[PDB]
Amino acid sequence: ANGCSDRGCDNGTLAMGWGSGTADFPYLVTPEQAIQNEILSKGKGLVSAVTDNGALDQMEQVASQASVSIVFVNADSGEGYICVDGNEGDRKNLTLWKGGEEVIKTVAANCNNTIVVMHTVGPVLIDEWYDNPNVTAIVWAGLPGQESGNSLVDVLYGRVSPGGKTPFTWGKTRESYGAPLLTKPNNGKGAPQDDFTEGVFIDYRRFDKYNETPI
Amino acid sequence: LAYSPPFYPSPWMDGNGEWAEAYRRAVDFVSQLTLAEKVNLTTGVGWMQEKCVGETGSIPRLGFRGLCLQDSPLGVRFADYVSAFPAGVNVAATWDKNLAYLRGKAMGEEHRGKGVDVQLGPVAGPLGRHPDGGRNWEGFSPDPVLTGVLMAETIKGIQDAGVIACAKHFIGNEMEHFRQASEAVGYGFDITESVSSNIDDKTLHELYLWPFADAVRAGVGSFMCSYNQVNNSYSCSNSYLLNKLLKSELDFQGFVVSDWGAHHSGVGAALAGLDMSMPGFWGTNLTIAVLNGTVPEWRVDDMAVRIMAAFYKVGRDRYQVPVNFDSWTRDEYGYEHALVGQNYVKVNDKVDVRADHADIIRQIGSASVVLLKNDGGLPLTGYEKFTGVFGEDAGSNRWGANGCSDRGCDNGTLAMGWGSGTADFPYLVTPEQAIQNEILSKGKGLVSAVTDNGALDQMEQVASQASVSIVFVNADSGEGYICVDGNEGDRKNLTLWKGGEEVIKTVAANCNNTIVVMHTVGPVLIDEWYDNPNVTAIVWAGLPGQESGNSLVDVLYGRVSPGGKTPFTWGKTRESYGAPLLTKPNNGKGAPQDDFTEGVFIDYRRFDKYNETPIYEFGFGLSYTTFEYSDIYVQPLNARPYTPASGSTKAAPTFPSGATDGSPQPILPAGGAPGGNPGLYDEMYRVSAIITNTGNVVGDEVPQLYVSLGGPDDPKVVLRNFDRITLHPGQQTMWTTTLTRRDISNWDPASQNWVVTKYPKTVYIGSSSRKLHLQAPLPPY
Amino acid sequence: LAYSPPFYPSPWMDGNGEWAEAYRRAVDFVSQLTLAEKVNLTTGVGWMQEKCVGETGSIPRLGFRGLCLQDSPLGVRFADYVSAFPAGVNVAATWDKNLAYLRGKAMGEEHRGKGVDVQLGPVAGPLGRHPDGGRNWEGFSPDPVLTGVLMAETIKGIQDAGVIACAKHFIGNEMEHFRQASEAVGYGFDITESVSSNIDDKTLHELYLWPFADAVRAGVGSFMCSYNQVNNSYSCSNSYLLNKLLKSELDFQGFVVSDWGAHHSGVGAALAGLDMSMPGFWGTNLTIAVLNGTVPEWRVDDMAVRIMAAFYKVGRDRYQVPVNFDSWTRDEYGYEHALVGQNYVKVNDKVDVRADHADIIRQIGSASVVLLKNDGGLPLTGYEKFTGVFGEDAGSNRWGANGCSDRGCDNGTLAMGWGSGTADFPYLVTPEQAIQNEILSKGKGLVSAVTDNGALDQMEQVASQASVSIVFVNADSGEGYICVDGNEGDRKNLTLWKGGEEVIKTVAANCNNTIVVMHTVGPVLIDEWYDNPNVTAIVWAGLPGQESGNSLVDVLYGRVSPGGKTPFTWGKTRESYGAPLLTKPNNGKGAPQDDFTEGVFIDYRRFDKYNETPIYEFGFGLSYTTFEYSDIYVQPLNARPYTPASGSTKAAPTFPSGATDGSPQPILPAGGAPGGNPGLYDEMYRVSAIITNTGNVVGDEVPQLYVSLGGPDDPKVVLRNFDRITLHPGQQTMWTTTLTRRDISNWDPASQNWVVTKYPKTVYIGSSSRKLHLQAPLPPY
Ligand SMILES: OC[C@H]1NC[C@H](O)[C@@H](O)[C@@H]1O
Ligand SMILES: OC[C@H]1NC[C@H](O)[C@@H](O)[C@@H]1O
Ligand SMILES: [Mg+2]
Ligand SMILES: [Mg+2]
Ligand SMILES: [Mg+2]
Ligand SMILES: [Mg+2]
Ligand SMILES: [Mg+2]
Repeated sequence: ANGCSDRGCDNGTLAMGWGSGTADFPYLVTPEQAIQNEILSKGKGLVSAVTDNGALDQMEQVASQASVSIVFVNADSGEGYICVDGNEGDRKNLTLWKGGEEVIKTVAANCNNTIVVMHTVGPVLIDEWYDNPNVTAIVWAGLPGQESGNSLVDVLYGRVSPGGKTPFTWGKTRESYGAPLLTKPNNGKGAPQDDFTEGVFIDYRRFDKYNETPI
Repeated sequence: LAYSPPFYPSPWMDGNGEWAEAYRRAVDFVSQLTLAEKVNLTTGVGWMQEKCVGETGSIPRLGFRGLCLQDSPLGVRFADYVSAFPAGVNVAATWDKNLAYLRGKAMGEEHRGKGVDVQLGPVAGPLGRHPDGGRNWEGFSPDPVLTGVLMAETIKGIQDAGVIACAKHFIGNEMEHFRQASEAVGYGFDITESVSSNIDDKTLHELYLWPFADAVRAGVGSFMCSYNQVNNSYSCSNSYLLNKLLKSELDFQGFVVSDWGAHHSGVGAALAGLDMSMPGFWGTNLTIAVLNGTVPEWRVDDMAVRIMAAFYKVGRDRYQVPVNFDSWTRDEYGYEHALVGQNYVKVNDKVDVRADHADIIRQIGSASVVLLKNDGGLPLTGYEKFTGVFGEDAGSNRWGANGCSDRGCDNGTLAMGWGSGTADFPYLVTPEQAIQNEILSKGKGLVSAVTDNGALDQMEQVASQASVSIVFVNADSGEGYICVDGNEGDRKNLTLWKGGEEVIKTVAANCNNTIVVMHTVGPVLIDEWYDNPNVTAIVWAGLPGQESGNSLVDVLYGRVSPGGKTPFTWGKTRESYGAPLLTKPNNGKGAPQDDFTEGVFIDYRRFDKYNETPIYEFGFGLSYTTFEYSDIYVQPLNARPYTPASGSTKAAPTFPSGATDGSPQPILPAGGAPGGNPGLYDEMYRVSAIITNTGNVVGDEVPQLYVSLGGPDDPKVVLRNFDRITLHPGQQTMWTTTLTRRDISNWDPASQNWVVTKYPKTVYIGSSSRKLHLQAPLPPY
Repeated sequence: LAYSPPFYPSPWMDGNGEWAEAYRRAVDFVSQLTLAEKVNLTTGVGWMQEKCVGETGSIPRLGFRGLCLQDSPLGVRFADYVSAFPAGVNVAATWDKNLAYLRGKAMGEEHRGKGVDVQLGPVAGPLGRHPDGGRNWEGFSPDPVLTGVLMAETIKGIQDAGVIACAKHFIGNEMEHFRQASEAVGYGFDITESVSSNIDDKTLHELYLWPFADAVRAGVGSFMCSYNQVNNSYSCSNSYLLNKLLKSELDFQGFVVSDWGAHHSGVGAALAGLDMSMPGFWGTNLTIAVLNGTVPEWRVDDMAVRIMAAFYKVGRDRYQVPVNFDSWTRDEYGYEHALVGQNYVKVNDKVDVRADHADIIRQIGSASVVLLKNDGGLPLTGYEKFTGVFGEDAGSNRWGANGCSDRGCDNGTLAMGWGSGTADFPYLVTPEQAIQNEILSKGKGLVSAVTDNGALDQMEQVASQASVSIVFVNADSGEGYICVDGNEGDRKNLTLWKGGEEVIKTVAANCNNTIVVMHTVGPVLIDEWYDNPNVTAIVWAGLPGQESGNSLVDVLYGRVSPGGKTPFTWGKTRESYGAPLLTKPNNGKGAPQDDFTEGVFIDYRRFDKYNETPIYEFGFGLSYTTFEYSDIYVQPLNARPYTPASGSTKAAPTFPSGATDGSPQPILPAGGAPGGNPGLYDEMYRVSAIITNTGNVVGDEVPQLYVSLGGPDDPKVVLRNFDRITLHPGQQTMWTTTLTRRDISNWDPASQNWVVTKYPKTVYIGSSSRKLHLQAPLPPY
């Protein structure tokens, strides 16, 4: 759980971003673990976890047999002194990491009761899959800390009704958000200038002003 | 070239004793059949042509469907909503007859619930000649008695549940190399024939054949003849093997089925003792050979009656339901060809047969853990401040528990070997999972799992902070048609997989309270770390099936005192075991020759003979309590003198010299009933000793009785009986068993019988093959 | 369902004209044989039983060994000390009859030197219906004329070298998906029969059959019938296909062999036109069928004499030497079973047959380069200050040039596709190697090679500093028994492999003089980068064989001006091509149905019909110089009127309704001679034009003659002729060809003959399918 210094990787379940804004896990309950504990303490149905986003064949064959498919995807970011996968602190895009989008599409193509769980540091572009009819539910779970799997299953299995609201907008495009990120110097060797030209119009204020409909 | 003499005619059933009812009904059935219908029972339908791994032809005129033959020895293969049981080697490590029986019953239940008629197991061949033999883990133990006893219990469990068991593989299939020429060609070898296991008559009787005798006497319905040759005759057309040893001496009443595509002499195989050809030409030729008198009618009558006797013996007439799953797809529906066009039919009903079988699987898991070392490491409490979990073998198969087909990989925790001897997991509880649950339900200390064997920096980091480090390592193997990491079924070495030894050393250098759990199919060379003072405990846990993690923690955290004993030897070197694997053909393009020159001296017998000291001897295991042995007592029973069997068989009924002879035949001196001349099972001595729990916790001991037969060529000791016994602190018990005539005899090739030699015999009772606490002479009479 | 009518009896040889001497000698030989000896010629000895990919039985009484049949279309497969030639698709890109011929001769020389009797090639099926068909690269072009001409030249080359050639696969094997049931099952599909290519009579005649007619007429000794069905009858037992189309209409005189395990109705296949069964179990069944009269004597006789006729036609009697290599091992010696014991025999002589064939392989490599774009990028000088080389496709196969079995991987530079259509490299010169050699022998500027497609930082690093950046990308495919990266033979998409597109974009972002080199088995979608202004040149180089890097740099550095033309279309989308690949069974468990509904409208014909603009049109390619077309002229030749063939065969000699009829048969009106009614090849018009090099360097131009047949359902244009012509600066030539009656005809199903329709025809001469510079009417007469 603490195998990457300052959490500077995206290995396994994402429960914390990277950099100084971190702490060590005393332990980390994964979704895999909590879901298996749930099943095996109740109906004791079948349960298998394919946790390699490259094993698409296995996902097809397990998903075809499933009453329900619970898909996990993430996107990470952190402090600028750490770079992961070409993300220099800031995110180089709003894609799901490690081919998460392909995981969703594969599973959804084989199971008409697919649940998508998103552990992301912020919004990702979901236009391509959110309206898939085979995706019967979608949750965002963020960075839940040490109890991730347990906190999640409490909701998924109905002990707690979900009552969170997204504290940022989910847009169709990166352009929807305006405010492009300055990634190349614009004042020679001197201080770059990030001009806050949009004023108070960030996030939903921007969407509202340009009458753009969020997802 | 070593030679297999002919033996004809192929003996017909007696249907005496426990087989009488079944024979009577088989006869009434076969009497009604055409020749074509009888032949159908003997003929497989074709590879993947129906639902089961093999099916016979049907008899629709009588509303009799073809038999369903399905793998495996540890579960229902190629099926959904089934359980994954511990491997046979785990069963051997329990030394527990009752558990073996109950595992059989539960497996039988699952097969029955799916519509299976024949479960293709259990396994006593391979026995375990080679520590690196790929399929040993499917069986039990290199020891013939341990294997034979648990084989028998397993069979009774399966058949009591209403399914035909199939003792396999008969015989001499002690390695995967060169088992089948086509397979060896796939590996770049140029041979046209399977290897020949060259086994002398004495060695056969006293080692490899022994557990099959137990199988026969346990009432097993079928046998499977092996892919390899024995003395340069393929098992499945080896008249000496099948007609003499199996069907005369051991008086087997059931049917012999071929291994799948096991080469045989077609119609000649039938005359040599084969009853059923799998998987499926033989149909037509058998019909023709009967019609022209090449095969006599009584032979085919006998083939059909054996098959149907097996069917009735286990109550298939009562317990049969439609085959409700498909081996070759998990789809619910599928197209099938019809007389006109096609139909779209139900092919999988997804019938859940698991019942409560997770309990017996957890229990056998716990009972099969062997405590090899404990200098104050175990048990744990669950209140440890910081628990470190280490090794890929702790973690998940990232492709899903069934993500490797036929389990043909070593991803995550190893709970099952590869090949036909498999079943799909309904789920898999990993050690990582079970250990975290244990901590988080108790003291809730720190716990971290580093499950990448390359992440050595992290293991140091974590181990150096841990109150306890629990390290997981494995070694895998399986059937020859699958190669993993250059292990062509057979293991290419006795090393821990994936740098496991490095994981152990790294962790132990950083944590002075290191616990090592080995999930191995067999022995590995541990000389370099077992004696590390920082390794405070070592367990072997084998291949535990679906409840691996849970079964383990029950032992590690002290709910169950470990009571398993190692069913094979842990030597210092590969050379210690002798019997090197033949991995290069030695007969040009012909059948390689694997000569069994060591005789009966495999595993512990070899170590004892050559005075090599094991790291951990056969039969060794520790407990969380202590036991004391006292007061051995030997009572001679004055059994009746042995009488060689004599007289005649009946004439062959209807419902190569001698092959068509249906006249009465002479009984062999060592035959005369299923399992051999009944005088062999006469009790000669009663032997007693007192076992006392001298420790502070309830625990199981496995007392062991060994015999020294006393000759220059005899092993110093051979196991002859054992039991598993629960004792409360301070409680004592008298362990009483008997030695049969067979138990104290040697095979005499000249007289073709078991003899009690004039060499003085000693009996020993102890806690392992080397810890022989008690002894007494066996006084002759 | 689509249906294939019966056509019986199976036509027997005429041995007229060019075949008379071969027929005479075959008769003399077959006259001497027993029936068993005749059947031996027709029967393969079994998979991997002897030395060659296939062998017939022998006739030792006359010292006649079994024939040796050996892959591949581009070299001697499974052999040492041989050359690896460029693939067929490269030959197609040359548009060079002469080069096609010389490649045939060289391959033929090599086969000959090894003792091969039959080279299993070349390929005109797959023709190329699907851009994603896995085996298209083994053939030539989706265009029937281009393929037919070069097919014929290749055949003449092989056979002129004293080896029998084999036109395959006949017919309709346009994809790998579902070609064989067992293979489909291996991929997890549930079917029991091969896909059926459903092709109407007109489409067959005007598209798929056409090149095969060319092969017949070129004197090809053998045909191989395909795995798939045609109109729901397997090619190898399809009487319409073999008896009617091949052996009557096209009057083929040679022998038909099956693809390896290509399914047929056993003895009924022989009646349907099959002559030879590979690889092998029908020998005794054919013998019996002849004895009981189900197969006439004249049929088995005709089978034997066709095989021997092919043998004598290419002069096997003069050129045969013992088979001096082994397909299944590189060992010098090996064991063989004998009447008793074994013989140790020589199995490989390591006969070096490469001669000087590296020269032609280099030359064809260079001639098959197609320059698709050039805005001042090429040629290079070798005096560039800094050359960057980018992409794994520039580098070495790290497992060795032959490190992937049957080239079944995409390691390093792609010079050959995968499957049976392969041969071993004696060496492989990579682009990395050749470019460094070029720089270091000339200007000795800087040069670096980043051959890891994941190393994007380094590519940016180096590309930023480069004078020129040379980027290498590939896309691979092959035979269906091999899957690479989810491509089950056929390509799962038309993307560049291993992120080639990202390499291109990364490099072009940092270097404004980026050259892209594509080694692809067929088209890929390049819409996103081809028009990038930083990409100053684009070349397709295909699968160049052993001299890849050398042949390439010869062009890039201006020693050879590129003159290749793309032999297929480069479209904007996959949908552009129509004819989507069937990758999902559509007839339940039965034969999938592949309907060729687009008719003759494949590749450029489709694009033309829908008025869709390709990125690069069929027949397009640039030069380092410019060419000018002028002054077309059409000369009517006033040919004799077309006469339907009439009269009757002779009766079948000896040495299903109609299947046993040996009586004189009527000649089909479109038959009469090998390749069709001779009147079909009468010259109708002579068409000529002046070509001039108007630039500053020597170059090759490929002028092309297209015809508009003028009907409402005719393609706007079809290729009818072409040549490759070297012109120095300011050099002119008169290019003159003739149009045959076939060239201006349509197939008429009602009359079963080629007809010249009344619609006005127009002839075009141009530099591509879309660059039709000159045109003229074809005056009716
Ligand atoms: O899968 C059927 C059969 N195949 C071959 C194996 O040797 C045998 O154990 C198994 O039962
Ligand atoms: O290798 C033999 C044979 N196998 C099957 C292929 O389709 C054919 O092209 C090849 O010649
Ligand atoms: Mg089926
Ligand atoms: Mg008997
Ligand atoms: Mg050979
Ligand atoms: Mg003719
Ligand atoms: Mg197709």
